[PDB]
Amino acid sequence: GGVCPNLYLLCRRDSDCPGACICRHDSYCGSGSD
Amino acid sequence: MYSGEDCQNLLKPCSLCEKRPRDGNIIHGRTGHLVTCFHCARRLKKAGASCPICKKEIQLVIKVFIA
Ligand SMILES: [Zn+2]
Ligand SMILES: [Zn+2]
Repeated sequence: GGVCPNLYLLCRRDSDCPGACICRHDSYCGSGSD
Repeated sequence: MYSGEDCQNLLKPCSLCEKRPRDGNIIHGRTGHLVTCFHCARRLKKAGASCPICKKEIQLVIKVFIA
């Protein structure tokens, strides 16, 4: 369930996107697992 | 607001449209290729085409914006 409301943003690192989410190089923030 | 010239090949807009940025990225597993706009990426798999770069199967597409 790890999603954030503004997960649709280009991020450079995990700390580059709000909420408890991680950042992928493919410009996706979040980890939908759990 | 990008600042790295090596990246200029990645920073190109949608190549099919050039009317809008490259906000269509294709996720396959744990990686994804930024190649077109969101609308084109959706249309691409509807046409039966896989990632244009690595041809790995397109699980999903994400809509990127600075909003
Ligand atoms: Zn790919
Ligand atoms: Zn397009």
